[PDB]
Amino acid sequence: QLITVDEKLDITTITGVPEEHIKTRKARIFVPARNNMQ
Amino acid sequence: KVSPPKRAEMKTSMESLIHHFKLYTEGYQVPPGATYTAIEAPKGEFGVYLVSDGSSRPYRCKIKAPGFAHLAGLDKMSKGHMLADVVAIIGTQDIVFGEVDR
Amino acid sequence: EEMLTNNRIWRNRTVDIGIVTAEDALNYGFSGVMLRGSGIQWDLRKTQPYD
Amino acid sequence: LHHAVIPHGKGGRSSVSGIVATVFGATGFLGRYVVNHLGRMGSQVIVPHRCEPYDTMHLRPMGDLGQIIFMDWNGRDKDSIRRAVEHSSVVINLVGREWETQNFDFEDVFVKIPQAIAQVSKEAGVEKFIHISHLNADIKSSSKYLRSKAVGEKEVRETFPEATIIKPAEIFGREDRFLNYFANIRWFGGVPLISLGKKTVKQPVYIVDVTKGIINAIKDPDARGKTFAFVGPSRYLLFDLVQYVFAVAHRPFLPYPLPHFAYRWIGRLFEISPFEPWTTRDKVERIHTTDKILPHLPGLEDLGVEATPLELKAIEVLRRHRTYRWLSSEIEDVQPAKTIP
Amino acid sequence: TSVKPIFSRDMNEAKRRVRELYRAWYREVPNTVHLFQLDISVKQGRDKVREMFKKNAHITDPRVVDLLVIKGKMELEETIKVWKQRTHVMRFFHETEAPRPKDFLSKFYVGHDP
Amino acid sequence: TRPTVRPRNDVAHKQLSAFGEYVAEILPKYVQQVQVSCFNELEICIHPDGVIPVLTFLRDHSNAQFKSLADLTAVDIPTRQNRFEIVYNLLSLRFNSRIRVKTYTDELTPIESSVPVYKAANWYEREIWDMFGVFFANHPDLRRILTDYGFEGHPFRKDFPLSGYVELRYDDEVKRVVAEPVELAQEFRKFDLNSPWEAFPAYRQPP
Amino acid sequence: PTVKPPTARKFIWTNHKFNLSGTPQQYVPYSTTRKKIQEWVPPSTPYK
Amino acid sequence: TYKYVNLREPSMDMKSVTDRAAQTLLWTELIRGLGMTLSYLFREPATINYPFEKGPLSPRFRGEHALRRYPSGEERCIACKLCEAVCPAQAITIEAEPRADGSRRTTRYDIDMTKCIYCGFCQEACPVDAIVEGPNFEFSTETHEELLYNKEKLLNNGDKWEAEIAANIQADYLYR
Amino acid sequence: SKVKQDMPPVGGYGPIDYKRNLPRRGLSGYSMFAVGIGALLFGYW
Amino acid sequence: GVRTSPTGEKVTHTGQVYDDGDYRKVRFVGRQKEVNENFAIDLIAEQPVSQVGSRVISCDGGGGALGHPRVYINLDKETKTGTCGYCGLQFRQQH
Amino acid sequence: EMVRKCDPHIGLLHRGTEKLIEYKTYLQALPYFDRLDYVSMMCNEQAYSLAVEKLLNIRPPPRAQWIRVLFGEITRLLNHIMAVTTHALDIGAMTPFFWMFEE
Amino acid sequence: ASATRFIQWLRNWASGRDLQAKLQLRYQEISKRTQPPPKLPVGPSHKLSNNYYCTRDGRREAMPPSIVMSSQKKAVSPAPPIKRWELSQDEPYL
Amino acid sequence: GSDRSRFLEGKRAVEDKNIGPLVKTIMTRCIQCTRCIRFASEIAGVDDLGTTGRGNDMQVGTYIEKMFMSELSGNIIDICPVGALTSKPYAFTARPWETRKTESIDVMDAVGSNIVVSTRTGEVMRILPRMHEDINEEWISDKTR
Amino acid sequence: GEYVVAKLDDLINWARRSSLWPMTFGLACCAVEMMHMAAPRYDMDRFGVVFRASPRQSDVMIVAGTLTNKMAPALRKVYDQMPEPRYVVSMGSCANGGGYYHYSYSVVRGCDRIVPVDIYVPGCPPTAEALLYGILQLQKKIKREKRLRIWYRR
Ligand SMILES: CCCCCCCCCCCCCCCCCC(=O)OC[C@H](COP(=O)([O-])OCC[N+](C)(C)C)OC(=O)CCCCCCCCCCCCCCCCC
Ligand SMILES: CCCCCCCCCCCCCCCCCC(=O)OC[C@H](COP(=O)(O)OCCN)OC(=O)CCCCCCCCCCCCCCCCC
Ligand SMILES: NC(=O)C1=CN([C@@H]2O[C@H](COP(=O)(O)OP(=O)(O)OC[C@H]3O[C@@H](n4cnc5c(N)ncnc54)[C@H](OP(=O)(O)O)[C@@H]3O)[C@@H](O)[C@H]2O)C=CC1
Ligand code: SF4
Ligand code: SF4
Ligand code: SF4
Ligand code: SF4
Ligand code: SF4
Ligand SMILES: [K+]
Ligand SMILES: [Zn+2]
Repeated sequence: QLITVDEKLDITTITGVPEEHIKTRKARIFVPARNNMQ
Repeated sequence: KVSPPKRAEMKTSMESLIHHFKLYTEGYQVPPGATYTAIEAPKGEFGVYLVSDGSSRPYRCKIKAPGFAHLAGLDKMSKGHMLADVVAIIGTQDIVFGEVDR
Repeated sequence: EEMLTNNRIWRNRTVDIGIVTAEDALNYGFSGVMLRGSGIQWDLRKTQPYD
Repeated sequence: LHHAVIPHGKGGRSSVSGIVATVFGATGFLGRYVVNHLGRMGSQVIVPHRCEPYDTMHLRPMGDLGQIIFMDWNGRDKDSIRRAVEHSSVVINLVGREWETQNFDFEDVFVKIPQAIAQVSKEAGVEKFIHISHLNADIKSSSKYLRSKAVGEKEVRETFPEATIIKPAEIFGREDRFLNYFANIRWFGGVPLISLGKKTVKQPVYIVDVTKGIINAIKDPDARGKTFAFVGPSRYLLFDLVQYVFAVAHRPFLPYPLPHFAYRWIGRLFEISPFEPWTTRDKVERIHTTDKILPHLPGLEDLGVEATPLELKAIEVLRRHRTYRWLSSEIEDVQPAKTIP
Repeated sequence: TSVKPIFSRDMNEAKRRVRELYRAWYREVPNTVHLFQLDISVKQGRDKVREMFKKNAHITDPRVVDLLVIKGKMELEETIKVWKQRTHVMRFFHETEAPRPKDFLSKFYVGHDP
Repeated sequence: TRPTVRPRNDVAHKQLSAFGEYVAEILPKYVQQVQVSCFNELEICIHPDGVIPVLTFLRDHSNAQFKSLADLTAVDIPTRQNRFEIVYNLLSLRFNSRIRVKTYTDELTPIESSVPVYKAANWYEREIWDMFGVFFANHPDLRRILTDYGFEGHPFRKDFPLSGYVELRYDDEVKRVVAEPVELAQEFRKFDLNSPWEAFPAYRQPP
Repeated sequence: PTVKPPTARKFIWTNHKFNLSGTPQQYVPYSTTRKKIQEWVPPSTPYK
Repeated sequence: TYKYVNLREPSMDMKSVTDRAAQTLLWTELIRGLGMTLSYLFREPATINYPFEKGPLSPRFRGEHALRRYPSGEERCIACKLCEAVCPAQAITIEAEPRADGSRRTTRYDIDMTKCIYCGFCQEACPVDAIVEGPNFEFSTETHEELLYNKEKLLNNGDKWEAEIAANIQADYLYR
Repeated sequence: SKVKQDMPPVGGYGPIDYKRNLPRRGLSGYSMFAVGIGALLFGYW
Repeated sequence: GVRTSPTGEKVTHTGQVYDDGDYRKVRFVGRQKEVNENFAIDLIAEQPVSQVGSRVISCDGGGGALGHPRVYINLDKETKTGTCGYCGLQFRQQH
Repeated sequence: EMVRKCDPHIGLLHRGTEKLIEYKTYLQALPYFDRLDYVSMMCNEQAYSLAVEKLLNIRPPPRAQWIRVLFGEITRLLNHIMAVTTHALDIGAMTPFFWMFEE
Repeated sequence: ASATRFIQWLRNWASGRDLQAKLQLRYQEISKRTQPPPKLPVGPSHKLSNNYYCTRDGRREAMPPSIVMSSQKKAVSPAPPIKRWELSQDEPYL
Repeated sequence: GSDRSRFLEGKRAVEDKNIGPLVKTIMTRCIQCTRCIRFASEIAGVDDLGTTGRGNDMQVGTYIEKMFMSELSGNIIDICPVGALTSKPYAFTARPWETRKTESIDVMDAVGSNIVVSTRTGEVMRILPRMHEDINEEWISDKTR
Repeated sequence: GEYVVAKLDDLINWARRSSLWPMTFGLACCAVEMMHMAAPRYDMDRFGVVFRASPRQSDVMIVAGTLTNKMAPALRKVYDQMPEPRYVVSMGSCANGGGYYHYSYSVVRGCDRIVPVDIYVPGCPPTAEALLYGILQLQKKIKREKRLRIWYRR
């Protein structure tokens, strides 16, 4: 039977990543530019 | 476009040089798909579940080692035996931990 | 084989050691000689030939 | 800074600390911790060694590839000292014996060799020089070991005026000749002590405290031309200390007084070994020398190091001296020794 | 927003599992120090257990809590059965880590990392 | 029969297609997709609730008899809402045939353990938990199998770095092996190999 | 090689050396590239 | 087809039964096994007398790497970096620039011999036969750092071993 | 020039054994036992 | 030609030499600096320039399949020589 | 000496082979298969080659297929010598290992 | 091969075989270590005409999977039942 | 294309031409696409490039000794599909697969041209244009490059 | 004085290098070529090299294969349990410097992060003959030890 969970998905505590490389990182989401040589 | 040309051809023919250059840098692209392929290896059924995303690098490559399942049955096969018998049961399963552990 | 097959010491160390039934071998995921030892007639070179 | 000595990385094995250090006497007790702490952060360490190469093997895993460099040297050969120090930014002198051999006496190891290193290091243009002396170094001391330390400490001062001089108390650690020394007396039954160990006070200091203090002096610009006294946090009566050593080791303690004269006779009998003496007359004098109190000198605290109590680390050293029956006793099972407030 | 539970249907159920795990970890420390011949004290080990529980006190997903308890139980089983070695038990204390200052100036001196 | 082109076997393609719709007809509660590849491999894609019913039917049904679990693995696809694809590769000795069964799950959702269907699954599911973090419910003895004791993270996840986060060495001071943040003397060199020109039109995705 | 000698080249070693590891002739690695970034060298005269 | 390895019912005639009782009591099959190792005792052993005798190798053998030259003495390597791209172990590191005469040549060519898997892919990828795996297999060292080859080391290997390298390439290039 | 590559000899290779060959040896059980008792009786005598 | 710097350290064919004050030369103390003394830049300049009759010549480096990929070199510019981009041999159109 | 439970702890030779392969081209990944069952090298290569050939939809020439079966069976002999003789060696019969490792 | 006749006899009797016919040490029956050069053949695609790559391109004839069912009459089995193996006539019982 | 050759003749060889210190020309690699000619005339507004001769011997170039030194000259390297026109400063230093691409912005002027900074092993290797329809399209100035 | 200790080194060195007992310790692929060095063609036993399973009765550790993080504490343990003098031979790329798993999250990048190494044998795997070259190189290292000469001059 399904339960009602009412919070944003956070898996940071169960990913095994060190604290430094979660809070101090800055991720860039982008579509790569076309390599101008081709 | 899959197998590299002969060295003599690569040093004479423009197409051969291009394909040699590209096969040893990018490699051949593989059409998207997934296969489980197996053989009668000396230790048992050895298979790979190989996933291609269309690029020249495999996306996933799960390796099926027969020794993985054989070793998992070691406790089952050893019921009611002594220390020296388990030494024999490990041998009769023919285990190499390069394939078991990967 | 002149050293092992008929040797009573060898046979004492191997006969009735680690018996596995045919049904257990299949359900446990065994293959190769771990199946054929129990009588399961199966060899991928015969049933699913390659090359 | 030359571009190749500018620090890089996050301070790990593969980083670059910028320190190029020549450690003389790195193959002994204190040396292995100093080299370990330099290699941890990615320093270039030159280890000039006198012993057989097999006896330096424990140093190899301490640095990334290329970071530990071994050279031969002779304490009397000043050419072999320039080779080892002339590319360095700091030179660390840890040379010393607790006994005199047929070839080197206390003057050799505590005066002539320290002076030669400093004089050659000065000529090579070495920026920094760290010299280890002794808390109880004194010209008027009954121990000739300590008399040479005083002469050598002064000589290194004129030769290399900007040298950091460190004066540790007795150091305890896994490979020390201190806690191990007392624990080994069990092989003779009772534990002989001058005046029953009721007349001597000691302030032993942990090996890692000394090592961290040395490493912080290299990096601290204000440690130049200074003299430091590295002492532990608590002062003990010798009898209380040695009794505590036997409690942590769980060995039966049978103290009995031995007069000063008769217990030099035993010290003279052990000096006859052509090997490493089990004890010497000078060792007897040092062990029974009261540790000095030198408030005018900065201590470990002035180098950012917080001294480690003997109670936290005694079991680390003395567990191997227990029998099977007592190997697994916890740290709490033995009450701390009485301290001198 | 209706998802399949792992064990606990809500936070109150999950928290009971947390306390059952904490008791098991609390009771096991004296044996771990005795069995592994650790030089730390029973207090030091129990403080470390508290520290590991305290860093996850902000979770409010019963599923995330259940996975943490699942991993905690597995973590305890390795210790009790001495599958872990002393090196694995002492990895919680980072004894060879040189402390990394956390203020702006100290970081600014040492490098570019924020 | 062109020498360099793999021959196409259509009798098997028809046979696998027939059995594929046979499975879908019998188990409409769970089967979401059935497909056959150009090299003749049948895949059944099912709802995760149907792991035990589908696998049990395939093992026991007289017209299936997939008695051997060849392989049980997972694939991580971060772009999906359910990133983990769980893949069962089954073998039928009786009908000399293979079938693949696929389901899905995410980080926080468990999957029923198939150990009751195939005892071979015991270690496969431990490997999937160890390397991907997918929890299997009612598993007899679930715990890491391949990674080091105390290892944190699930290495085969695409967002786990290749060299991990920590590394080991022997420290003489503490007289033991210690773990420290990973630093590499030579960073792994990332190569951008993909050609900017489409290779396989037949697989082109509509815009 | 008495019957079928190797082809001669002016760059081939005329003197074979055995394994020199553990001797003063041992190979020591080093980077073979030149300095990448050139630092600014301040003037030699005071103006300030 | 298949055969049975162990499915034979032994005969029960008093001669066969008496034969097996003799086997059990007189140890005849254990004596027979002693005959085999006795026969080996009087065979010439297969041991070669290393290092005065060597094991046989072929011209394809994959050993220590070396950078080759043209007969003029010019380097063959043109810094194409195909070997660096194909290296499964990422054991090759290259930097290049125009030489003083404009030639395309490397300024760095490192092989980390403790990363290398001695797979020979680099010499397959090279279009000019610059990098090869020579026939030398006896170059164990006393330090790790001695196995991190730079360009000077590899060029010396080429000059050291060129006489043999050329003869092996001559014997096998027609299979390539 | 004609193609030259590693090939079998034109006629093919000679036969290759593979079947188990463990030859029979020794004397009957009766003969072995008879020799032993004959030895014993002479020993006793 | 292999040169020695004022510090005495040999200069490699890539121009590398630890400058005076670089601690990294301690790695050579008690050992040696591996330097190849057959500078390819020097050796190729000793080859004679080959006079040919055609406007275009091809170079495979010699040895057929054992050389380099076959290229073709234009020789219309009479102020300079045609150089092979693989092996560095020079060619010249004779009148 | 009676065994009441066997608990095989593996991973002492786990080397993230499967994760490493994702960072390689198809050719670059082939040598990883030599080092799995490192007694049966050429058979592991064959299994991986068949999977890639199947995905590529190409066919190796007849001679290569015969060389593959030839060396696959030579490889099977290498495996079974190692399997049987090391199995005998563990059980105490050390001599066959020496006779058959010369083969 | 250098063993004397008496020793040849002795190890033949002890082993129960004729060991000399099948020695495990190799002598001069092996191939010479210097061979003549090969001249290897070329493949089917080495033609000057009627050889367009688009008629022999295996990768481009690969197609995506056929969707049999997507949730977006007689019973069948995956294949015909396997035939029962027959016993060997070469040597049925080892 | 096909995977092999059936050309059994000798190849054309063309002499090289100097057009300044920024663009190296290996004109034997030219495939006569005329992109460079059109870019120079239309985008750079410079009419120095063109074809001379005809047939197989048609040669792209300037005819006379002349340097193509526009502020937009370096862009002909990008639009040339082959290695006929390449960057002299960049020559031989890297290969495309091994570069890391950092998408950044140019500060040589106030136009804010979008660029890709190619790096390798911690070193800046070259600067490439980044397409932005509303700023620099797919070109950058020579100074930016 | 000098003459007596000089001969005494020659004697203890000769005995130690003529009687080298490696630990029965192999890790992966390279252990197969270690077996081939014990096999008849090379016969390590003829040099006086004899495998013994117990660390207490072993002089040399041949690290033959990949060292994982999980295995690393065990390898250090059995090394520490060898009596001295003891030697370590690093065999193959994996042991030498991680090799083809150098960038793996679970592999120690060279066994010399865990133990001191006397000899590094390159190859993947080194041939049986190459390992025999390394063992004989270790013997010649032991032939040069100067334990008593240095002791005499202390
Ligand atoms: C079947 C029976 C066979 C018996 C065979 C017995 C061996 C016969 C060969 C003997 C040759 C001499 C062996 C010397 C080996 C010493 C060990 C060694 O190498 O250590 C290096 C040490 C050198 O150590 P070191 O001083 O340089 O430094 C040690 C400190 N670290 C580790 C930090 C470097 O040698 C010595 O200390 C002294 C050498 C003595 C040589 C002469 C032997 C006299 C020993 C007497 C000991 C006193 C107790 C009496 C014991 C009874 C004696 C019979
Ligand atoms: C006039 C009236 C006369 C009255 C007296 C007449 C008596 C004559 C008949 C007596 C019987 C003769 C045999 C006596 C010897 C003992 C026989 C024996 O015990 O053999 C049986 C034993 C077990 O064999 P097994 O088949 O496994 O067990 C039975 C199965 N349930 O088998 C074994 O022992 C197995 C041994 C394994 C270990 C063997 C290793 C060494 C083998 C080589 C040694 C060869 C002999 C060397 C003799 C040296 C003498 C100096
Ligand atoms: N309790 C303590 O440990 C205290 C130590 N100190 C001082 O700290 C320094 C190191 O202490 P510790 O490390 O315990 O001393 P150790 O004896 O443990 O090591 C001393 C070092 O000096 C070297 N050495 C000794 N004599 C000579 C010589 N004649 N020629 C060349 N090298 C020589 C040794 O090299 P080899 O190994 O080759 O002989 C060794 O590496 C010494 O100066 C000591 O006096 C000060 C206060 C207390
Ligand atoms: S042999 Fe293989 S692993 Fe070694 S350098 Fe060449 S390509 Fe790289
Ligand atoms: S060695 Fe060969 S493949 Fe490698 S960069 Fe040089 S020319 Fe290219
Ligand atoms: S852009 Fe390049 S290929 Fe096209 S005409 Fe100009 S030089 Fe030739
Ligand atoms: S890389 Fe392109 S332009 Fe350069 S030679 Fe090859 S095909 Fe021609
Ligand atoms: S070095 Fe090579 S052969 Fe040895 S274990 Fe590693 S991969 Fe296997
Ligand atoms: K271009
Ligand atoms: Zn050329």
